[PDB]
Amino acid sequence: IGISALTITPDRENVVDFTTRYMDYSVGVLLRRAEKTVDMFACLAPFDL
Amino acid sequence: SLQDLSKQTEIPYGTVLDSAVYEHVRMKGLNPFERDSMYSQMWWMINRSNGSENNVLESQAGIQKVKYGNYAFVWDAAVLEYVAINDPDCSFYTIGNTVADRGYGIALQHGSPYRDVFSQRILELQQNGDMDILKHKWWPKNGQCDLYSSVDTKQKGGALDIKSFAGVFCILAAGIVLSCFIAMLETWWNKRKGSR
Amino acid sequence: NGSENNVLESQAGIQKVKYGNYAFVWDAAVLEYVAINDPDCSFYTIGNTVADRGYGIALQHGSPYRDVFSQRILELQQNGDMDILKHKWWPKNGQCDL
Amino acid sequence: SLWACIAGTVLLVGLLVYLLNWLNPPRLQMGSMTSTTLYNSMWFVYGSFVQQGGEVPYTTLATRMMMGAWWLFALIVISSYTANLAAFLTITRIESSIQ
Amino acid sequence: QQGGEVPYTTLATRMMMGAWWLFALIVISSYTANLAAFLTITRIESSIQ
Repeated sequence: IGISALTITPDRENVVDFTTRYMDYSVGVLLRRAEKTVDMFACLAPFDL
Repeated sequence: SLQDLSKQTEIPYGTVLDSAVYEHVRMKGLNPFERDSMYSQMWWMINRSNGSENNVLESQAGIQKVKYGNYAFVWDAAVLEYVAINDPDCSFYTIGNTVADRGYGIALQHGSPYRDVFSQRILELQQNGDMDILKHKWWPKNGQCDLYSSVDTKQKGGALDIKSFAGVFCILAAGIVLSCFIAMLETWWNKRKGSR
Repeated sequence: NGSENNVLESQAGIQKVKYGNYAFVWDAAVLEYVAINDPDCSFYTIGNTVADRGYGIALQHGSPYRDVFSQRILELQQNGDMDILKHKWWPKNGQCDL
Repeated sequence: SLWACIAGTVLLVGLLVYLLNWLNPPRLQMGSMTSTTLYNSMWFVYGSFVQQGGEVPYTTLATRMMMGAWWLFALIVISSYTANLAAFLTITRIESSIQ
Repeated sequence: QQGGEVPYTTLATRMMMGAWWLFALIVISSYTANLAAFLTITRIESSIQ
């Protein structure tokens, strides 16, 4: 038996006989959240402190 | 979305060299008979300087280059989510496409006898829904922070409001305070000046 | 003669960047060290995924001890113990968003 | 709500000025149009805020400073109003790209 | 914005003057704001490439 994040691909189905899949494979992207833009002194910020 | 990632070019993105995802993008981008052209753009993000420019060598690198830097990383979504949930700052968030047909499955030797029994039982465990209870063990339903909201903007009409403006009201309140205290201290010292 | 826009030393290049209309090319590790240990964050630096090279110990050819230090370096790397001595000079939460 | 806060501010400021000038009146001519008549005091505290009203005669240091601060508050308010209007006008262009 | 001591004591006059003053101060703000936007539209977004 062999088991991991193993993905069914046709070129491998030529030498090993995968079972029915137990979950779908999905491509994703990682990002960093936008922090926060508002502060109490934004009306004074046009001049340096 | 990945479309909205692929349209812009002001944040660069890439993937680990010779990975399955790398060769899958290379395959998609070169095929002119492809229906969705997006990959043929993304490849020109990934191929830059013959593929030396935006690609990291090892899978730990990209996570840090993202967190400490101006980059994005393309990998297995079910892994990226498992990092994103467990970043202690909840500073990550992650997005991904509804790919299908390809999927995870147990391998077997050629002509092994087990194949039918397992293929039956995996289906029966999916129809029970047990494969969800045995899955919410690992990607839990919700944490302290939402999985995907990049910012809870609340601003939509662009107006100013009391909470954002009141820093100016503090200036007037300070003026009222100081001027009143000046009046009070003058009126008290009028007990002691000897002239008024 | 390869000499006019080139510079006598790495310090000469760094200073010609900070105090002049110039840019300087050097080991990206050193240039990020300069860029973060420059307290102004006045520099920034950029580079490439150069490959097939790395900083290493060299020994007498045929040394009987090469394998011991190679083993201990592989221990220090695969444990991550090297990461402490790297962070000692390149901390990840650096001052400057280069 | 912010329009309401702005509108309500002036009546407080004018009341405070009226009371302070009543309690410490100037050593000047009584009962003139510059004196502590309430409606004139409010009219001054309004007309100064819109820039229009011209100079305000009150001499006593506390209310003098108070009006100097009311002025320096107002000058920010106009700038904020103009700035955010210009922002709204520069923004409002894009949604026809819904496709 | 040339001010002056507008002489009137009556409520109706002062009300009318307040209305006119506020009208003027909104108008000048609108003019300046739209002129700002009109100039800010200056971009090479016009290029066809």
